[PDB]
Amino acid sequence: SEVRTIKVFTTVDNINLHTQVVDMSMTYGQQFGPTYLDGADVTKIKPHNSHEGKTFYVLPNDDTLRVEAFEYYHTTDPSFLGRYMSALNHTKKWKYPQVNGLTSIKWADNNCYLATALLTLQQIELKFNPPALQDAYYRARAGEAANFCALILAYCNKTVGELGDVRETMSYLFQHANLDSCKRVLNVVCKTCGQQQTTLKGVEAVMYMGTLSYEQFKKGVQIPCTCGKQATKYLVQQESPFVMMSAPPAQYELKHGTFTCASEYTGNYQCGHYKHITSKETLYCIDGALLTKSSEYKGPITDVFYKENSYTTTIK
Ligand SMILES: Cc1ccc(NC2CNC2)cc1C(=O)N[C@H](C)c1cccc(-c2ccc(CN[C@@H]3CCOC3)s2)c1
Ligand SMILES: [Zn+2]
Repeated sequence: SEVRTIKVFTTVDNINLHTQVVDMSMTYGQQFGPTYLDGADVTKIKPHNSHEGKTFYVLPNDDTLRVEAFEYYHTTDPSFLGRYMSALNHTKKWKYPQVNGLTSIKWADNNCYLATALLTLQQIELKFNPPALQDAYYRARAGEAANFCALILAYCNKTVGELGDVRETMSYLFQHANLDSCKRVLNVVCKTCGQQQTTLKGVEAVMYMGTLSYEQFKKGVQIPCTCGKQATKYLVQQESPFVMMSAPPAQYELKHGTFTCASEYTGNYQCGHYKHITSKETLYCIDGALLTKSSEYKGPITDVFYKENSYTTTIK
């Protein structure tokens, strides 16, 4: 039969595009392997006339693409791009509305934990290592968080419609960002066993699991010592742009101006709902596209963020 072809662009980073000639008789999958147009899988679909000019994503099948893919995503997981494209198909459909001057996500596909995380990332200082995140992030701040959310699902290995832990999610994001300059100095004191001082750098220097109160952490928190007689851990020094204090959800009261933002989780383990509370002129509770405003907030808080620069204890 007659041979008909169009020119298109393949890519892995939608930054470097390589001109290709495709045969309409054959499916895209036969010609380039797995292929995706805006997350849409066209691997088993024959080319149309409309497809001409358009940019398709493909798996790296040569050293050039593998090098290009690694530079953009700081990863070599063969499934990665398929998952990022799979998530993207769904994420584009979501509506991201600007709520209180910050981009958020109207609820769908259990996206409540992402919206919450996304609002958090707009309020704190974070330089992502991989250009893929840097780039999607910049656009996410502008009001187009589709790719940023898609990349987050691909990076966090989550499937659309599956709920996720906001702390676990942010832990992954920090692991892929520049926190090398972050430093923490915790002193532990036992009446029996003495004082032991430890230094934490990187993610371990901004996240903490067991209290929501930054001030409590500074005053000191009781922890079980090796001996079996309880000992007190307290914060001696903190160099970081923020800190994340996390604990199992409990009834907490947030006062205006004493924090940056918290994550409220209501419901049972792994099947709850997430709401975002921010401190500005007054307290702001952001639930999807819904916004509530109040002077005082009492709810089951599980994560609190606090902007910080340099802090040193006045203890001893
Ligand atoms: C949503 C989700 C997805 C995946 C995972 N898995 C990964 C963590 N490592 C693997 C966890 C999560 C989770 O539920 N994240 C909340 C903050 C949380 C964290 C810790 C404990 C609890 C609760 C225990 C009992 C409860 C009943 N409800 C309370 C009782 C008082 O107020 C509300 S919640 C919840
Ligand atoms: Zn001890």
